[PDB]
Amino acid sequence: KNVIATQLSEEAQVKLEVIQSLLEPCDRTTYGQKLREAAEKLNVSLRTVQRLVKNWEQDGLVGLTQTSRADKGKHRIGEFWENFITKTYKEGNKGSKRMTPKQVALRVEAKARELKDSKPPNYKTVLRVLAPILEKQQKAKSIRSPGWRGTTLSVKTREGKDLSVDYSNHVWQCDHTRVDVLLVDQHGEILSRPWLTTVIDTYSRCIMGINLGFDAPSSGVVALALRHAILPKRYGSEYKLHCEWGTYGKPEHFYTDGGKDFRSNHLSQIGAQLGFVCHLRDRPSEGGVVERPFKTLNDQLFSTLPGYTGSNVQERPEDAEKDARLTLRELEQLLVRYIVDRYNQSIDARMGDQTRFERWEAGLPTVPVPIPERDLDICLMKQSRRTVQRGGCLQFQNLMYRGEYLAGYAGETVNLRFDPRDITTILVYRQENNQEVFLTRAHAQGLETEQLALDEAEAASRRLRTAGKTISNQSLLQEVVDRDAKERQKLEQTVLRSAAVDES
Amino acid sequence: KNVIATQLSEEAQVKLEVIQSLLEPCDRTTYGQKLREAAEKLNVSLRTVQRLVKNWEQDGLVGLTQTSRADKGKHRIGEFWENFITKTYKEGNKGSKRMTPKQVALRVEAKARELKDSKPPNYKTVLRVLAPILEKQQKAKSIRSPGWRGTTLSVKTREGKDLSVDYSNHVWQCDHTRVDVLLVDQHGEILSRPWLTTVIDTYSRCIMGINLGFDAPSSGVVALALRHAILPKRYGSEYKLHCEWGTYGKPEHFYTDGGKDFRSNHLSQIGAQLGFVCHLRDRPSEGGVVERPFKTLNDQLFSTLPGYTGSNVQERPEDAEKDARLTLRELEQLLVRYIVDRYNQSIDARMGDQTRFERWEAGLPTVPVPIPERDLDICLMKQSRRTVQRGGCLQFQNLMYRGEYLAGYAGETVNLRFDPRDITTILVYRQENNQEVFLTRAHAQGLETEQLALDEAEAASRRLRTAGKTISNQSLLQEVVDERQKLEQTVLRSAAVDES
Amino acid sequence: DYSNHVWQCDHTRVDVLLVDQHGEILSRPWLTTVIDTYSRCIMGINLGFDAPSSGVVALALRHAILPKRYGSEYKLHCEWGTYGKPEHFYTDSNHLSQIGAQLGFVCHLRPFKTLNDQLFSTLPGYTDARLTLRELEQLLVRYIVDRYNQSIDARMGDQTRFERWEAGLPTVPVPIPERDLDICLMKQSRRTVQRGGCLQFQNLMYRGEYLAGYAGETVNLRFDPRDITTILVYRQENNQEVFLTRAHAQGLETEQLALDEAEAASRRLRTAGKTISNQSLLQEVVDRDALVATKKS
Amino acid sequence: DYSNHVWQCDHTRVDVLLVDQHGEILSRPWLTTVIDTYSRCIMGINLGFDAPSSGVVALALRHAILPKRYGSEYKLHCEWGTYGKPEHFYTDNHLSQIGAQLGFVCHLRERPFKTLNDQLFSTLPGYTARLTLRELEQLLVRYIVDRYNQSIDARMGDQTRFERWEAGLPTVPVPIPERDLDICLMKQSRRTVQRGGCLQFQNLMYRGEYLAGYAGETVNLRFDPRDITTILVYRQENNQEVFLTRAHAQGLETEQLALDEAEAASRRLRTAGKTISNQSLLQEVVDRDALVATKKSRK
DNA sequence: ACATCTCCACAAAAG
DNA sequence: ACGACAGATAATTTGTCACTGTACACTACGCCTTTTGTGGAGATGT
DNA sequence: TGTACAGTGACAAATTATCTGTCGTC
DNA sequence: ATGTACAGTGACTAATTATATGTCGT
DNA sequence: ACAACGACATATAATTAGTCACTGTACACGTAGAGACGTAGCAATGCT
DNA sequence: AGCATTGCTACGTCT
Ligand SMILES: [Mg+2]
Ligand SMILES: [Mg+2]
Repeated sequence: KNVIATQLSEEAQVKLEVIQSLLEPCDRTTYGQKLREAAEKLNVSLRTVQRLVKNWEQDGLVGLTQTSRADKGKHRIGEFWENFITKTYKEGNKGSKRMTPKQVALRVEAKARELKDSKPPNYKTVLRVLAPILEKQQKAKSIRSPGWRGTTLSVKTREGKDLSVDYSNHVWQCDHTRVDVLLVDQHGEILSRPWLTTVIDTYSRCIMGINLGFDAPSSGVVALALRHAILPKRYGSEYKLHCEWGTYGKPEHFYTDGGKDFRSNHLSQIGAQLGFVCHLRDRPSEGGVVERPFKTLNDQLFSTLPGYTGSNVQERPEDAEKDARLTLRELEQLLVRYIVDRYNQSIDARMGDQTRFERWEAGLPTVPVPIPERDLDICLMKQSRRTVQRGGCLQFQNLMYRGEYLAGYAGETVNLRFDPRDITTILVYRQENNQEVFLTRAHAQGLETEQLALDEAEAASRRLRTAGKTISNQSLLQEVVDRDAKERQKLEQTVLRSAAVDES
Repeated sequence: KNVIATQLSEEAQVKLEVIQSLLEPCDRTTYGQKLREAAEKLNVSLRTVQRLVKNWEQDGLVGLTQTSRADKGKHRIGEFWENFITKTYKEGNKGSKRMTPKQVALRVEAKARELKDSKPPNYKTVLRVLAPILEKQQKAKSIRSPGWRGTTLSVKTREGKDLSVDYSNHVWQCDHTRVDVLLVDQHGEILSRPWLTTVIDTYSRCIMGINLGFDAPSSGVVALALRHAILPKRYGSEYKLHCEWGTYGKPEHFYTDGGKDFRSNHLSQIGAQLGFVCHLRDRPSEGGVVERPFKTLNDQLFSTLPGYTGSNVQERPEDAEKDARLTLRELEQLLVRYIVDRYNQSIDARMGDQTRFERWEAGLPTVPVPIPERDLDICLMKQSRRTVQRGGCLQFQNLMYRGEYLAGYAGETVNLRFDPRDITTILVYRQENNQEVFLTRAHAQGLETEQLALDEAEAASRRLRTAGKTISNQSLLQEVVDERQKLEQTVLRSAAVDES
Repeated sequence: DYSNHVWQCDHTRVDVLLVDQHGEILSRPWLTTVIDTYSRCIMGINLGFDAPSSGVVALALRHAILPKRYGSEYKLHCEWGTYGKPEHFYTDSNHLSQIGAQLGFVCHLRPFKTLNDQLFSTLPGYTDARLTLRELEQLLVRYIVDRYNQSIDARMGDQTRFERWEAGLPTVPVPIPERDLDICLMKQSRRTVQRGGCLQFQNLMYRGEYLAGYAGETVNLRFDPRDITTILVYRQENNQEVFLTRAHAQGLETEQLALDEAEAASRRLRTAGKTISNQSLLQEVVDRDALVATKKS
Repeated sequence: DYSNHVWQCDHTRVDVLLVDQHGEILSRPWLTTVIDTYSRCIMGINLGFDAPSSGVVALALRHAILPKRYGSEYKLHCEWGTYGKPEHFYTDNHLSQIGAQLGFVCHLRERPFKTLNDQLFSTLPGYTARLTLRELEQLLVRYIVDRYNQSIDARMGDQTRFERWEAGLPTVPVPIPERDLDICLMKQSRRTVQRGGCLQFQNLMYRGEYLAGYAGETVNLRFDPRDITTILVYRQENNQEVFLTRAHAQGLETEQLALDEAEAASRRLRTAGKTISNQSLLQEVVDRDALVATKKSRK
């Protein structure tokens, strides 16, 4: 096929300058002198101009421009040593072994001596032998991915099913990451970085909701982001918003990684209740729609804040802990200004015309119904199975409970819903006609007065048995009423609770 | 001031060759007539040629070439916006904040909207203005240090005092590095990377000894390195070494990282008992005589071994725990062979004349005395401000003890010395004439059928008391004998005292 | 002496302003044309907003020498059919010389008022601009070929200039292979090959036949400013540029797309983005700093 | 014509074999000089193993133009007073630029050699292995002036060779400062300024008055190979190169080192390091790999 | 005198 | 004419050695979550 | 005056690809 | 056929403006 | 004398400032912290 | 009577 000349050197231009003069139509009675008047400006004998015009016809402008020797890029050490060098480097870089060329050359020295070869290759040759191999091993780091284009989109489930994302809320996507800001207690001492959870519309590419907090990735954290995302948004004048986060409604599907919180029974039961299927990505690359807003946050927000910790151990600022001053309530109040007034108002990078919110508000088949928030909560509550037993008692995590109709159902298993933040008021459900029906609120007897969280109810039960104490409602209460007798997890939870309690 | 012309172009050569063609002297009336050839040659009037002559006769090749313009490197946005940009970027990057030129441009646009500026700097203008700052702070990142040259050297100390290094054993150094090799127990689960602690002779750049083991950086580790460094060497025929690690004898100084074991009491006791002075390192760079051999040894050894772990998390190769395959009884042999048959014979990097080994043997001030092994094993750890009982008996860390000659003394302040790896017996000392003098060797009450270590007896005291057991050496011994560290310690149990 | 000996290349600037697909005012295009000497035949043309540098003439050469394929949208009566390698060429940088050399014809570079006289100079926006550049391409090839070329010549009016040229060819006009005439194309350079052999061009995305072997490499492109729907990709070497494959435009909504249309698509896409108010997105920036200004460790 | 009017360059290849300052054979030098074609006296002169080339010619031209001096070990009874540009320099493109800079005509395309070659060099024990290029300095630069130029030819006015020179001026040259024509010196294209203004060159280290401000930047050197104990540091501009600092070699035993000696000194370090009996040292590498290959994986 | 179900507590993989 | 003999000559790789950029500055297999089959009572029914 | 080894620039030595002669009939 | 998409880049282009030119000048 | 540096007003052109379409590249849980050894809080188990 | 010594627990602080 076509070979095009380019970057002609000036002596090749001189070759062109004669060729463009010989291009005047000529005959033997004219070629000889019109050649010779060129040979004098080539300053070389006629026969070279004959070979020049020969090669010009044979190959064109790339015929008159010289081609590198057949030997270029081919070594003279020969086939044995070319292999042995490359063999030795190749075996030295599989597994975690990282044998560099110098160690290869030191092997080559050993090999020649034991081979009785008196002329081992020099280290410069060995480095030149591997230079193309090293470059091929380098290039693999750079190969770019085209990405999806235009409106049409699908997401690659590990089931192998490409779920089309035909409209807004059709697939929401969720993941967590460690924020790159060291936070502080309100007293100013260092609190280790929070986790951020994001829920994202895959069409529209709005961020739909977040949860920011010190709690590790957990189904209660997932459920907390889901609550914020699904519910309408309201923010007070302490959030100085100019935009408004006008997005709500349920997803039709929910697309995740394989984290144990996402693969939890709790979440799959929320999906069955609210009405979406839970799908897992094959690999993080397929997650890019949600992995990327982190970097747009990392660059445009977290990096510009006091106590940015740097995206890597090789990159943490030399005084991140010295500069650390933002609290969880303060970082959230900024992050919400970023999302409402900025990120969701930016163009969708596939579309250019539409801001991420306008690609939402316009892309809904119908305006979602305003969900009753108690119903959302009730189907966010995790649940367990127990049987009503004698006297209408039922056990759940060492506590005992009863409610206004329980004892009639003694002898069979019931479904009951519990919130780990306050287990003291269980909601219990019968199954009848193979349908779920609510019975009553089962109250923890003697504890129908103030809230008890599940985590201490576990931890107390573990350690209280070292006292040999009987475990009961009153003894776990007696193990709770004096917990005022400070440490990181206390700092985090008290700060983390202290953010949300302004809601009204 | 001398200035030389550079990048002489073709057009400058054209302009130069005509200038040289009129450098040939003649009468001024023909001079002003032969230069007329320049007119069409340059396509410009002779008045420019007169200007060119005025330049060249004034400025040589430098003024014959065209200058850069007066506005080169000057930003037409003016001093307000160029100040504003460099102000905003530098304050935005103070401390841990890391603003970037794109973030600066948003500030510029914001301030312009406040100013009602009709035409604020474009982002690429803002990016251009910062290019000098980024480059100047980049060059400040990578400046080479010359390093010492020749035989003369002195080492800066955290005291501020600078201490010359004059002969071999004048100043030893140590620090610990976490080895980049995952290596495994017998049959072999992954365990974890060990620590390497090395003694380096600052004169010879030689290396007289190492301790390799899973033990954290601790005074027992440093002491066991010096126990290796100071003694004569004998390695078994199972190593099949070609060279003998003939470095022994004692330091006049020990210059070191300021680690808590290097700052320990125990080592200071060794300093008094062996006569070296401990000196602290000012900053890490001053340690380079021992910092760098970790780099050298990582590159030439650990990187070739199966369990290699890379130089950082961000470079950590994922197969390390998939096929870690050495045990420390092999990694010892690899490291010891590398030192004794290669590194000892390697050339000293700034002498060239001789190996690392010969700058030790030829450089020491005189042949040192080879001490008795038992004397360093008398340089044990010691405890003080304790008291002897009014009887033939003693106590230590809730152990209870007997002693042959203690009954001649009433209860009084005593000093005692112990092997942490064989706390079965203690050596007891008295302050006679304000000098330490031996009382006796001593033993735990009735303990002879078995031997005990200090670390396991300390751990036993925790489980002893918390169960409400009656406290005694009898019960404490049971809580010793009734796991990661167990695997690690039972690997370190493999020792040359069973093999030499 | 004979017709088809010396080929003239002429330029003009068309005093008709045009409007873009979305209503933007276009400029006035330059017209470049290749005509015989001894016939008045028209054998090559290019028209556009590119200045009459070496570009528009290098394309107008390519226009003539290849077989004159034509589209139904032109509503042509006549096949133009004027293939043939020239042998002398005459015009008002040096690049024309390299083409002339490589194609083996002497370039010895230094009548449009027929269309000024014709009603061509009275279409809307001549001298409401309700016409566009694709409409000129379709109509002007017709109004030249079917009317200004096929008609009787102004003098020596015994022959139409096409037929005077057609019979006068010293033998028969000989077409030559397409792919050897890539030098006449536009050039774009140092494009980078993405996974699976993919390329971006004019905000569009492209993919090649075997180009996936050179993902992560970099390559050059050549094209016609008349249909970028498939563009030629070549691997760069030290003094050779070797043709590798065609690459096909993907995701476009039409079977054909001129370069001007990719400019217009981008310009509409760009001009939409320019109208979005940053007012919220901007004021939050100073307010974030005014908050952080309260920080002290 | 005049003693500053017309100077002609000449060259010769010496018929003596040299040993370094330790005792190994080097080569037979090249030798080059310029002679005033008016006075016919041997003035600026260069000797060394670098073969005649525009750099060597330009270096000998500096040796003519610059006022001559001798060290305290010579204090010689006879000396050159030669200095200044000629009106024409003869050596019959780089030599055009020096002439265009200094303003003298450059021409390029009776000689004295036998007065040294046959009369002296053939008499030395090392004539064409036991004298050194430090010694072959005075064994020329003395005799060339203390005998040859001090000789008289009645062919040219019956005066000593240099008396015709210093008599024969239409206007007596002024001396030129050393700083005015570094263009004759050697060149180093890139050097990196190390911390504290230190710079490595010829395996030595250099420091100078203002060079530390350029630490982490790149500078150019120019130097005189007859003694590298000073080097000149230059900073390149857009299209100019400005004299930055002088610099001085740290840690020398004697403040006279020539480029030839620094090479031969560094060749001691190279030969010493290369003397290692490394073949017994290779056993580590092959047996380390054999051990690791003896460890098969657990699964 | 026996059998039964139920509630609560511990080792392996993924982010 | 072209191309065809033996030998020139511009590459091409092999090998030296002064120079410098960089890591050594100890600092990942560890924190945290979820499921889950095995196991110990201990009220209750048979 | 941190340390100092693996990688790299500029060059010489060696190899050897191929291109330039004087030539012979075409 | 299609991970994501923002910050930094390159390759020009419109506007600025530093200063080279050609003629007269003394 | 007239070939030397001014006095222009006007080009000439090389600077900066701005527009765009490309593309590399990190987003993928991860260092705050393990693990030594004080100075200083403590209890206790002795005893005179 | 008196303390007096002995064996833990921070709270750093450093590598
Ligand atoms: Mg995730
Ligand atoms: Mg250390």
